Amino acid sequence: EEIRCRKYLHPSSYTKVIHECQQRMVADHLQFLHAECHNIIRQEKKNDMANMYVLLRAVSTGLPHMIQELQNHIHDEGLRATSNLTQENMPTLFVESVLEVHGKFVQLINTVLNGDQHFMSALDKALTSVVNYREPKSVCKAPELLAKYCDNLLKKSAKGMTENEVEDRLTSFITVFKYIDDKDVFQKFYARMLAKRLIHGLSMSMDSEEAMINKLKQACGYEFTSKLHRMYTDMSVSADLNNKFNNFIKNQDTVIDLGISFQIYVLQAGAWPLTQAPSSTFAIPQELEKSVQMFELFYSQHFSGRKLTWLHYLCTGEVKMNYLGKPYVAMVTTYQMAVLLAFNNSETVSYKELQDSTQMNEKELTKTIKSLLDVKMINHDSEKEDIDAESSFSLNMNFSSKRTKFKITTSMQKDTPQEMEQTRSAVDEDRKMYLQAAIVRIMKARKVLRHNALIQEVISQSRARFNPSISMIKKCIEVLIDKQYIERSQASADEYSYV
Amino acid sequence: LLREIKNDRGGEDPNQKVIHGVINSFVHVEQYKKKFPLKFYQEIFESPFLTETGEYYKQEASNLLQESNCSQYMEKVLGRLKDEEIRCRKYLHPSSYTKVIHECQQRMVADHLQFLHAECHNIIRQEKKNDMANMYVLLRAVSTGLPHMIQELQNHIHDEGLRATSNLTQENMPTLFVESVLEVHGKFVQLINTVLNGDQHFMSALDKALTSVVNYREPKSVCKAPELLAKYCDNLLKKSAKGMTENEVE
Amino acid sequence: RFEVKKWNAVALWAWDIV
Repeated sequence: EEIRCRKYLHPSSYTKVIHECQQRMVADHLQFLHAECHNIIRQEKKNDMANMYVLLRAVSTGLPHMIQELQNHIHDEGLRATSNLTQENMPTLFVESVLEVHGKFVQLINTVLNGDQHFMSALDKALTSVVNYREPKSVCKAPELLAKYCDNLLKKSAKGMTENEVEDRLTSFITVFKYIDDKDVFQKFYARMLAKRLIHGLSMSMDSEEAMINKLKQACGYEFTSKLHRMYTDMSVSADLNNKFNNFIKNQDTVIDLGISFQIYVLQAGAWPLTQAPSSTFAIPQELEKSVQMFELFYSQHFSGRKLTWLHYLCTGEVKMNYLGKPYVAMVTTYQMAVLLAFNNSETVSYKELQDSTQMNEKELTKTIKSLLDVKMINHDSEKEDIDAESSFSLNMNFSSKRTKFKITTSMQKDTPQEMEQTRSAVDEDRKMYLQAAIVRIMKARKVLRHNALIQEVISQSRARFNPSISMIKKCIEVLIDKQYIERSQASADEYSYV
Repeated sequence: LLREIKNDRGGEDPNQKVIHGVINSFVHVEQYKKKFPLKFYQEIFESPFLTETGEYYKQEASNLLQESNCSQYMEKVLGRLKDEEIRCRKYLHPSSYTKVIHECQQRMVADHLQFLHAECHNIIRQEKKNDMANMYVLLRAVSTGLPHMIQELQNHIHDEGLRATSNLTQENMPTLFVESVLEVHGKFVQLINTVLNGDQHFMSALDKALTSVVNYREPKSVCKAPELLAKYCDNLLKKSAKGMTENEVE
Repeated sequence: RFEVKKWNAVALWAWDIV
């Protein structure tokens, strides 16, 4: 008919004849095509899908059911392809499955559907619902998996991976992550993992970390990655600061003589997700007092207005032992070197001696005692190997290991589920704060609101960081009934008012 | 009758119908008098009630004050105000709802305004996000009140903003200055909207506390702030080696 | 006898109280 109209009629009526033919050939038979649409999508016949897409572009209202069928099929395919996975490669396999589904339904949406943008939005919405598949009465398992995938990729692993391979796989990760709708939890998980990798030196290359921070920056703006960028920059300028400190101690009039190789890794405490969890006081050992005092002097005379907090929660130092014929050197946590300098006074010690020498609390002391006891670097002389009120134990002369640099530090990664739920609780607390703020700013703007209108407005405004489910908004509203400005109206139960 | 009220304030509960029946029996007796139908109620169960509940809450506040700190005090007091509102509608006439609560406030938060305002500075400095909310409510319905917290928080944001400007590094002072103010403004517009709420007395207490920060010059000097915002505004527009796109600039 | 070397200490800085 296109040939016929172009060979007889005037050119100005090409559109009207073709549209009218489609207004009777396809639009009148819309019900039959829409009935077979779901079956055609489910079998995924590419030629029939293309022909159906053309014939429903012809009809004014035939397209949206095709869109809905494609979205439902893609959501079903993704949810079947990602739910059942092994528990040892779940972080890699989840992103791999979501990326595979996305690649298949970008190819099959760009080669037989002309890359129609409504269908791409349907794909985006379907995989958005796929990735955040919350188990009923359970928290979402997406952002933990994505953060663990990035920590697995970026850390210096013994599997061996090409740097450019890491680059393109992280680009694919960004394509997966662009729809996760829980970016706050992912942000803080990745902040903690980035902190651990940066501090412990487990990053494979700082350039890869910079690339990852940049990719998240184009993914979610600059305020999403401001803290991460500050972390990376304050880890990168650590070398310059340490060289400046060495130039300072060179320029001192008297001989400084620290005696210890010193690199300090100062971190911006206003942006690093580290915490001063060991609030119990710790005592710096004797020979390290000169180093701490000299670094404070450097940081106060060459630089101004900032107070250090020697957190000691994750410090390391290489103690050399020279009683068994100088056998080995052990890199330990600073509490472990504290108890080792306690051992330096005499072979046998006591519990109260350990508190009057190191001032630490009982939990960290128990942890270090267990760490040294499992290594058997220091044997325990009492009957029971647990925490003891006296804790009378001497040096272990039976230590006959083989590695010249064996450590009593195995907390390189850890990340216990207690820590994961603690970070989840902290993110939920910040979500409560932000959600209360959004609720009350909307209310103060309106001063009278229906309940559902307030829910919709809050979900719309707080969309910039996540999509809070109605449970959180109801919890925040019930909190704001007690605290501060909101009250149930007397006219109805869904007429919240500003007080 | 007042002993039944005091028994209710002690923790137990008398007959809800009988107590309200006889208090509402001081109205409904003078119902037919045209001028001042509540005149009998205003002189037999208003002055003997407000004086008694004023006396009862004059010493109950002193019991709680001397038995707990300021943090627990505002939990009990705001608990009592919520509780006394229920015990006012359960028994009394609806025309005396405001007077009992106002009498409860004026002897539980207005008699101890000297104590509360001495703890106003310590709560904001530690940035407690809970007691600072409870202090706002107890200092909301009382006129002598909140303008001390207005000046206290204005003396705290400016104190936090000052530490975001002084001792700031010259290496990247354009970006680091504007971010630090935005970090201070960003945190303290959410905290003033959640622990406190949107209150033009308090929102202006941020601006007055921040205009003394984005204009803070050391004595006898040119104000460094306008060029610090000018240099920063140039770096975003000027072609930088970082190569940030238009999306991260706009 | 115990002696230490290579202290890879970590510290946090924050704006001073004043």
